[PDB]
Amino acid sequence: ISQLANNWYMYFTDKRHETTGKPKEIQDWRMRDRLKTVSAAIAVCLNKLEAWQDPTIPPVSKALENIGKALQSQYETLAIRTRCKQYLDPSIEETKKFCISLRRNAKDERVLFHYNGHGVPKPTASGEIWVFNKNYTQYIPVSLYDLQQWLQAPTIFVWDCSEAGNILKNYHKFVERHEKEEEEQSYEKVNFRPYIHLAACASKENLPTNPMLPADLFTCCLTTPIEMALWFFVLQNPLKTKLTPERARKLGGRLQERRTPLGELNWIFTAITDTIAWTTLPRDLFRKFFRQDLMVAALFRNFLLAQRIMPVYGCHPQSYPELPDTRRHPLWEAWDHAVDMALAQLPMLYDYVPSTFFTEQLTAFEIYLTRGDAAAQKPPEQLPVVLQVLLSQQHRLRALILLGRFLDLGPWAVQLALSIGIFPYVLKLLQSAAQELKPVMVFIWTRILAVDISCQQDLIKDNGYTYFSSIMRPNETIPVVGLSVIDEHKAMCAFILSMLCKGFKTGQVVCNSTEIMTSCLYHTEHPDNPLLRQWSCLCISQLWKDFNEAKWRGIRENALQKLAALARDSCPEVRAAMIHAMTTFLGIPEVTDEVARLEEGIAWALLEMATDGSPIVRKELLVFWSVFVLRYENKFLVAAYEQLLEEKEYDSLYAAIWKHLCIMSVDPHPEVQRDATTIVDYIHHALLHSPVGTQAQTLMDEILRAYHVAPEPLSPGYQERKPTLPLVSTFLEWSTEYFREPQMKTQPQKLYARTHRWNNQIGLINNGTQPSKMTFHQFENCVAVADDGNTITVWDWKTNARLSRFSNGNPEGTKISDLCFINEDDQALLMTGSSDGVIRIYNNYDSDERVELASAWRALTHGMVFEWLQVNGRVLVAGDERVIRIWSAGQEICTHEIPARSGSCVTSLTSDQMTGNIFVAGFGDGAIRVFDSRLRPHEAMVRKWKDDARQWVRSVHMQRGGQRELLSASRNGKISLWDIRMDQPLKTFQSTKEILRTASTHEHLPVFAVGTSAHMVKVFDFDGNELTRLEPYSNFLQGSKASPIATTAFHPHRMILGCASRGDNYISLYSCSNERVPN
Repeated sequence: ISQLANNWYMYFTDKRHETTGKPKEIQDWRMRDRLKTVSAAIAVCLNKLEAWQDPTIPPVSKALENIGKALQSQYETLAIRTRCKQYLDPSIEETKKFCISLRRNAKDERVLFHYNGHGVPKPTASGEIWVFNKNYTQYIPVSLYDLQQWLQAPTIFVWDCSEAGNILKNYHKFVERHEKEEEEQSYEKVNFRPYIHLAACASKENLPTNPMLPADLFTCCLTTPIEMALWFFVLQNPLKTKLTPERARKLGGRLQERRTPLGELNWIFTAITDTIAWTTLPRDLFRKFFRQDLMVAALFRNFLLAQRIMPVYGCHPQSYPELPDTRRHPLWEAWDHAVDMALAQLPMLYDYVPSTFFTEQLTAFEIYLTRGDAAAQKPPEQLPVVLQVLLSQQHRLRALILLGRFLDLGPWAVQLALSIGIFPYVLKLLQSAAQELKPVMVFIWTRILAVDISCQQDLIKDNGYTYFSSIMRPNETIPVVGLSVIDEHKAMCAFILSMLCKGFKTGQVVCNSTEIMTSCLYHTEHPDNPLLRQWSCLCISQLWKDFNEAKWRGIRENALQKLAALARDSCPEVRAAMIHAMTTFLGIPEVTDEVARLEEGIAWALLEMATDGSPIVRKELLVFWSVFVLRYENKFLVAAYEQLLEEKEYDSLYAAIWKHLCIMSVDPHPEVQRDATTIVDYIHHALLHSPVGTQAQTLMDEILRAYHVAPEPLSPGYQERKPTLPLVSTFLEWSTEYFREPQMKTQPQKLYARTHRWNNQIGLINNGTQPSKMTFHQFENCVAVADDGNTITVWDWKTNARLSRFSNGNPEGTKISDLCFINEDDQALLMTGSSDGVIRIYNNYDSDERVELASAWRALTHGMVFEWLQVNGRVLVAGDERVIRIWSAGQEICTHEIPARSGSCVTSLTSDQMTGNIFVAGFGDGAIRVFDSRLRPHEAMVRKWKDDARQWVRSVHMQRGGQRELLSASRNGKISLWDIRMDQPLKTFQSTKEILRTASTHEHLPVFAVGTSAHMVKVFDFDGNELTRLEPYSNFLQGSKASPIATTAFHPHRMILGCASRGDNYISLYSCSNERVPN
């Protein structure tokens, strides 16, 4: 009962049964417009402090030189690519010279023009700005038109002057002149198109004046933001620190070392400003300005600080792409905190104490995931901070885990992460030696590749293949760390590598240099991970798809044999994957004797698999044979002709393949039938157009020499065409969906019925045609009714609803042998066995138009009876063959095949529904045989009983659930009750003198019934005595022998009994009334 309490699954509700092929894709995210800012001109004009330098020092020209060099270094530290020149009190001639020079040196690339107008007068409310004159005496203006003719194509403008706003106003018209001007002309235009402005003041404001403030304030913001922010903080919070603003500036550390107070502050600043922008403006602008170029983004980021600081002291800065004001974004408070604490730690010779900002922010991200709008795909606020953290040796682990959880949400989150800029970080981390990361890295990369396979390129170039191959090696044990809920550890590596080789020959080559193939082959052989086996086969399939050196490598490691081992694997998805590996292998162009020998061996090995129960697998087999038939078309034409001639009078392998192709052109699953027919039809249309007109003749020669009533349902997603053969395989595209879907988240009552009289007609149902068989749902109030021929009706015996009517799809002249409800707990489905040997199972039995066909397979090869074990996940099928087959609904393969000894047929079966182990079959010669599944075949025979009268066994029931009670009715009427151990029947008594058509047994109540040959059903107790005799309403008179009872069916729990006679199609329902039995 430990096994019994562990193995009790449900058996036809997997992705491979609610679909069979992929249903229904990313939006652009990478950075194409990659253009650098190459060079910078820093024009200062002067003659409050500047550039952290005191002017007015007795070497005044030396101070004016230092103000230049300071600005040069300050700009160089923002975007070290840009080369920067400073120009000190320039003459207008000099300015035109360098501007034209700048635009020549940076042909087509962005350029920075900085302007410091402290010593000259304010720009006029025209385009003109002021310079010095040659001789360094007078102030000359410079109109924008001339400047634009110097600084033509992409440019950034920095204006540290008063009334800068006017410069922005009248710049647009001066452009439109040039634009039309340059449009007037046959030569190449001058573009003027991409210009960007950053100004300190608005139209009419004035740069501030008071001391405790430098003159170059906006320059301070945009070129030394951390020092300026520390300074500004000491001004605004002097009661938090007893420091000079001059001293905060000189905070110990280094800007590009996050480990020092200053560097940490810089990093926190970057995170805060980045998220501020991410929040307050749309993705378009965010990506175009804060992600395109280092210099541009640096200045916009620092311009957010400018937006915060400048209006404290008057003017409000402007910017050509106009950004919202951003002044009071709440994150600034965090900044102040992070600043305060850092300043609080300014001793000197002790360990520095990092600001908690980052772990606090990641915790905010965690909560964002755990609830709320994350399900509604509102973008997280923290994401840029998480990206920032990925650097931190300290916090990167939690950041990565949270990122993984974010990406698990679905494809949209991968899209979002990619566009914010996750990609380079997760490429860089592939270099880290830390084994903590490896599993998180694997998960992240699978979720990325599953939604944008172009990354396969970068991964191959940045040596990712070695990272994941090393993780997948057979002896490699990876440390589980964190909330690594995912147990599918290496199989993800297999999937990653498969995607590295999908398309992408260069990936196929690189990976064939490595040990990948060998590891995949190893995982095929050794047990316990089905996903790993699957994706190892898929990896092989993609590893050699059109790469000959890889196919030869596989042969060198006998890949083909190791793959053919899996022909009978536990898991159908593995079987399909293996078939797809073989189908890709087919193709070696030099068709040597060796090569066709190998491919014939393949086809031989897979020939076995034509019988397995999984339509997924048979569909892949037909794909493989599509390809294989095209390869050897000649052999198949000869075999197809052969079979025609051998049907008229009515090379070995190819005949068997053709035979199974024809068989599968009737496979009951519609998709399998469709594929198999199209193959056969292609070969026939090639045999006619072959140099054999004999064909058309022989084909025509052979041609000359209560059914189909309701709609038959079809497998989910079935298409409809209006044949080009080589068949498209959907199995990889389907298999890779897994990594786009989330993966982390009553004794007294017995004696009532033993006494009372079953005469109470609870209901009467008018079926379509005369019922053959029926069965009752354990819990739901519905009854399934199989007609004569191919029809099924599902009624609600309370309210007589007719929940559904659909046709079982039997061929004409074949009836339905039994019905089972399976998975009666939580997802009920309907089984049907057809005399022709096919089992079908239906997914939404209780709804019309919503009814699907989950699976369907031919259970008997060359009617039938079948018993369903839910405990065991088993279908025992016996028929006119000398074998009782046992199919595992778990594997969809015929797990066992026991031989029944009798040359006579098997007429019915049962087993105990709780151990699921031993079953009993009645036979046509009167015999009854009990077998145990556990044993050897040929020793499974455990007990033979043999009717002396040698009379057909109508039925045999083991009502487990109720009691250890085994009952067998005979055609003549003797009803024996056996103990499986002992030699003799416990009891045995006649039920009717006339012929016994039906014999039901109730599962819990100790009562059974028999339908007699003359329109009567007698309901007996297990001790012989009859609890009632009954005649179900019919048009044929009293005991008219022209309507023998066709079926008798107990409800499993309720005290109900159902009857249907032959002539009528009325299903009568009875239950106990208040009379007793005289007894």
